[PDB]
Amino acid sequence: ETWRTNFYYNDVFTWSVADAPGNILYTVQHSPQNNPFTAVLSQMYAGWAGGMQFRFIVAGSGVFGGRLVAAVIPPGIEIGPGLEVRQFPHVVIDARSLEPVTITMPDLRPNMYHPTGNPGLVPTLVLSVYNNLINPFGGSTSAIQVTVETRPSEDFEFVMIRAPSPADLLTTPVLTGVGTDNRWNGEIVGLQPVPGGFSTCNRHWNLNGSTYGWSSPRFAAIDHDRGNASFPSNVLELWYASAGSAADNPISQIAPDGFPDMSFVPFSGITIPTAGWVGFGGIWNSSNGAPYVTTMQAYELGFATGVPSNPQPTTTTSGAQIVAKSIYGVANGINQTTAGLFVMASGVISTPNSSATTYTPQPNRIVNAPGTPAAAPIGKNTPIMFASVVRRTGDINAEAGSTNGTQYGAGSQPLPVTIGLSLNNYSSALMPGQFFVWQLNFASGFMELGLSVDGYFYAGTGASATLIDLSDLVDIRPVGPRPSTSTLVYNL
Amino acid sequence: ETWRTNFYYNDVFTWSVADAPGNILYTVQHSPQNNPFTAVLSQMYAGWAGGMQFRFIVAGSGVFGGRLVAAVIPPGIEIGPGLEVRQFPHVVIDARSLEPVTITMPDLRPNMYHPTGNPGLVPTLVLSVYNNLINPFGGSTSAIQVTVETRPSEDFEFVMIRAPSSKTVDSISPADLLTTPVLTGVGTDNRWNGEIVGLQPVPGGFSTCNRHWNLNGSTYGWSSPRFAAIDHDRGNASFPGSSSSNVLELWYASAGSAADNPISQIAPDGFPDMSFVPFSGITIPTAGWVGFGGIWNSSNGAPYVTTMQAYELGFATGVPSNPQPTTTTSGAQIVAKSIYGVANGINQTTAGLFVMASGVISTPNSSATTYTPQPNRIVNAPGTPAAAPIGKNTPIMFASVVRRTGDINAEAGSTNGTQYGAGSQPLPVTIGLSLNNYSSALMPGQFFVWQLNFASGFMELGLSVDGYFYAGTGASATLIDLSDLVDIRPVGPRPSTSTLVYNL
Amino acid sequence: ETWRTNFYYNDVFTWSVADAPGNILYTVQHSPQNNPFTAVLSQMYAGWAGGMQFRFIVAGSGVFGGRLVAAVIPPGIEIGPGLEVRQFPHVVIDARSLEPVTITMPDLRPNMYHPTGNPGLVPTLVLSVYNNLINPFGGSTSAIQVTVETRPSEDFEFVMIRAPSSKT
Amino acid sequence: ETWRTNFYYNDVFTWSVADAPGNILYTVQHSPQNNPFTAVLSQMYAGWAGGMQFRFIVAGSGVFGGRLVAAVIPPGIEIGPGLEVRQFPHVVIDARSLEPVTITMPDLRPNMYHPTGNPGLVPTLVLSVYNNLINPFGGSTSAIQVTVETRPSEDFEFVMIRAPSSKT
Repeated sequence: ETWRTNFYYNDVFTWSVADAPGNILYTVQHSPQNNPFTAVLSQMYAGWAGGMQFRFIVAGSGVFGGRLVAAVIPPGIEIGPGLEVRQFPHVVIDARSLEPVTITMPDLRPNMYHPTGNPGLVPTLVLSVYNNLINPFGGSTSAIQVTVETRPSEDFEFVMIRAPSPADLLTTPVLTGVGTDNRWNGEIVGLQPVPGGFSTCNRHWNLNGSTYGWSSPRFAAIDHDRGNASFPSNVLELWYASAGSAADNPISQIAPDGFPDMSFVPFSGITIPTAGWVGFGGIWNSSNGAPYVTTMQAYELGFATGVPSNPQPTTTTSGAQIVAKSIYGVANGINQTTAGLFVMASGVISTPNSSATTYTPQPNRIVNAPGTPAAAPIGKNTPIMFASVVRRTGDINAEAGSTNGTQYGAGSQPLPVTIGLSLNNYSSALMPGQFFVWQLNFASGFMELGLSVDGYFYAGTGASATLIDLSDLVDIRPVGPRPSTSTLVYNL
Repeated sequence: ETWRTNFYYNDVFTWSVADAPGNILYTVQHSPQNNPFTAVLSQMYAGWAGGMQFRFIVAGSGVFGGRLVAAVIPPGIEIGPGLEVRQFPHVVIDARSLEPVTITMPDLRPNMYHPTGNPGLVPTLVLSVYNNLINPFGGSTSAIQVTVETRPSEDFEFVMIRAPSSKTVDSISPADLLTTPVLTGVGTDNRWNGEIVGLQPVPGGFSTCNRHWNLNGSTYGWSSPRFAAIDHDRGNASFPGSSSSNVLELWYASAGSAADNPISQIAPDGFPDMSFVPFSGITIPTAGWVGFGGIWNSSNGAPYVTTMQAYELGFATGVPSNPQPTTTTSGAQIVAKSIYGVANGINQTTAGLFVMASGVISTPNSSATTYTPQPNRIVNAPGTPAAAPIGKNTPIMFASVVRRTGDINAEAGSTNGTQYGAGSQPLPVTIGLSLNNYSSALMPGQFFVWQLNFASGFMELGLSVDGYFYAGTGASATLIDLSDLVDIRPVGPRPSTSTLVYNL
Repeated sequence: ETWRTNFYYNDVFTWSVADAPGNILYTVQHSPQNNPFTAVLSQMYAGWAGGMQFRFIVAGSGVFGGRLVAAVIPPGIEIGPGLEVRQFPHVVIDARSLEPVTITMPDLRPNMYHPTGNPGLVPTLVLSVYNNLINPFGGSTSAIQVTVETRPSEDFEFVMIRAPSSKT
Repeated sequence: ETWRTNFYYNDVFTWSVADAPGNILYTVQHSPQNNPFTAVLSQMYAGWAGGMQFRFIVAGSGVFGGRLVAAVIPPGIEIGPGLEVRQFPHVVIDARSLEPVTITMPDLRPNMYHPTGNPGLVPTLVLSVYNNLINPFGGSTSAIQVTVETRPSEDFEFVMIRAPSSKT
């Protein structure tokens, strides 16, 4: 048969210069899922038996040195850091070898066949360092790749016949111009590294399908019906309420669904706040649901403390207050003890003049509930945050590449990724301490993008801060779960 | 190999006492999709050849009478009602037989092997009546079942190996476009941007062009599949009266002036396709598209801060004289005019418009209203193909819950009422149709059918080649809920003249 | 040995006209307690291995119609309503058959032998409706009986002798 | 014959450090135009059948690292950016290999022979980046050239003869 006479690609792993001798680089249990074709045949069979052959190909060069060791471990032996692989019957893999080196994994079992449901006890293959990699020329190259291919052995067979992963979340449409961020609902057109770090809870799901925010994966109008509205022909109507009182929201009670999580910016008199979340709406009467036809205006929202007399920006939801104020004079003011609020969920940015500013929100402006994990740089990897263009009140005509500058809005995750995360559970597809890596194919280069357990995305930009343009993207290919301590490739 | 020695279940068909001699009951084309195991092996190969055996099992009794005929038809012969099956080499199946009857279908082909994507010319198996079934004892039993089992022949083989994830030529099919999350509460319609909560059949028929793509990668509208700002710079804005205080701003411009819109010049991107509802004075318009916004200066981009109000948008004609609703894009005027008093009026010959795309419906009071828009309110460009009922199948619109101005707190189930919107397609389906091309997936006159499984019962949903969705509701016009939906299973192409299944 | 050359009665079940296609009528796991004679000898042995042959007799008549399907399920597969018995290698039993239809149940096992106390993983035999029973004449009859018989295979044997009064 | 026992130059393509893994660097359809001598004899014949052998020479050096993968695609399968070349039966070409690497492309066809006018369905050969190229020394050198040579297989032959002045 043709499907058992040639080798086929199975997996690829990275060998670094910083790996001390005795470290394990690659491990795999005996199973039919290690071959593209037997993994397809396993649907129509209930058991299997026999060995498998592996072949390693080193994509090194003629100037490197160092060796690996590969051995097969019988069942019933614990695998851990203190494993003397150099004592088991093994083979030596050189860093600068040309011809591929093969090891054969016999099927050591106590039973007669392995059912596809519960395999039982099976051997294991381990690749560990024999002598660490060296590079006499120094430089910026410090890692090489190794590829693994498999082929069923002569005695492999299937016995009884029966009736017949987070890789799909990120696809080319998500980043080519169709997907949108989760904070401003705009086309994603860039990636913005954040060396300092940040944190986010609103509309940000992890891989356990649980979020610490107060919003749902959609953009819908904000509705709150118990608040204080007062004003001091043209006046600035002001609305505020106590945080942690929105009982009508089933997901969480800190704030109404869709409330922006930016710190409120104080402003009074003839002035325009800078870097503020602006939405269109007004006040309505809670008695009968009728809207007050004079307070339709461009209101600005946020989080603040000491609202009635001494407003002050804040970054914690514990004992805070929510503020909604109009940026321009309203037609007629209203003083009601109990009132409702209604504003569109897709915001814009406020700016006193027509010149653009830096991207928003800056890392210090995010308001998060207590108990949220933080995204901090690890190794050479840097967290990034997706940037999109957003209209500004200073100039509405400027949309992209205008001579007056460009305003970029930023979000933690693309919307489809968040929707997928909140729809299902991926806790079993990744263990802590490692990333899930995608590869991006540019017009004249490439780079890798990695997702952690908490839901943040990481890139190997290091101590840089320049925005990365996405107008040259072609397609995205999944790579697989890789350790979080390895530098991601950045070739641009 | 064990998988090629035993028979396995393929299909079942019914034989009725009302079938006249010469009728055809069951036809299948030679293909590896006729066996449970070759249908799986074909995923990892590129060609096949050889014959296949068929075994027929009759679930009858010893009291009935009658016979069938089975024959294999060579390639190149037209199949139809007037086919002399009994003159081809054939076998006879008895209605009261015990042992299964087996017929072998050899591989008659002009080539050497069949590529899996495109089989080419292949033979066909036809079942017909030889003598009509009879029931001497009478009674309520007037039909019997027949089951078909298949087994590969001794010469069957696959020839060429390929990657399991590879795709053959013309292998595209929109099976994955519609999926359970889309109609469970994640997807939204392409008119009101609210989650889908109902289906509203339209016996009258309708047409839609804005934000609506067919299965050929083209649309006749002016909006891209996305909600964003509605932007336009060249337009006239003026208000009546002398003292500008709590006055109504009105903005109008000639259609076909959206030069900066690349997809089309008919209207600014994202403009609704709703006919204008003229009104003046204190009167509040009924069933209109209302979006927040204002007016911005065309000289520097700064906005006139005093013009911010809840505006209403629509198509009309004769704007200066008197608004007149129209449903024709050619020779019309795009006009937006505020419904509430603005802080201070503005009089410019040239002025801009900036309105959000997430709109609401204006009502005079807290009373609810029928689903909007009505089929006579859609503004559509010339040349837009229409949707009309075919047989018992009727087009549908997707129903979502949408905010209304009269009561902006009534969401669902409220005693005040419940307002419903209507959309031609779910948004994910629109995006999927926009990205790719599905022209080589259906012949003109076929419906790709999805089967929806509710909590108690199931129905089927069909999709035409123009993007319209059809269902066989007959003459009913009631909304149907989806809070009971569980899963959706694809079915495949079907003739458009077959009535859809509505098992409720 | 005469005790392994003839079929003997095991159990009987009812097939009714109200059973739709796909419902399961009779299931049994591989065990020595499916034969009246093997159950006695199981007292003096500690393990067993081998197959068993099943024979089905239908107490029908010439006026009924309908068919059942019988198949053997390999170990490790869940048994329940969502099982396609019709896609496993099977045989067909007709409602008016005269000569009994026999299916052989091989011993699919991962171990050498099954201990008498805890057998471990064993195959299962399943009957299901393949076409629902019908009665053209109607009347007062709505169901028929089906009788099951077993016989040890040629390879069935007991492995190790143990004290008759011992406890597992 | 001398024209079917030696390799002759056909084409050349460039492999650079900016090529991501999975990128396709060279595609060619099976035709007699891929060899200098089958092209000239193609005038006086009407149809052909048989395979063709390809040989790749890498003009690299012992300092570079990286590998290419070549495979033959059956007819009727779409070629595009999302093609898993590494799952087809393939050969690997090294960036610092010295001896040339040869892969034989068989004539996979559904018909008897390929007419010279309309060849119909034919196989395709694809080179893809299997591990990206790396230069430890750095500097300006960022690409190497690969030369491709062809030779008719043993079963290559022309079937029907026609006047050289005819048009298809």
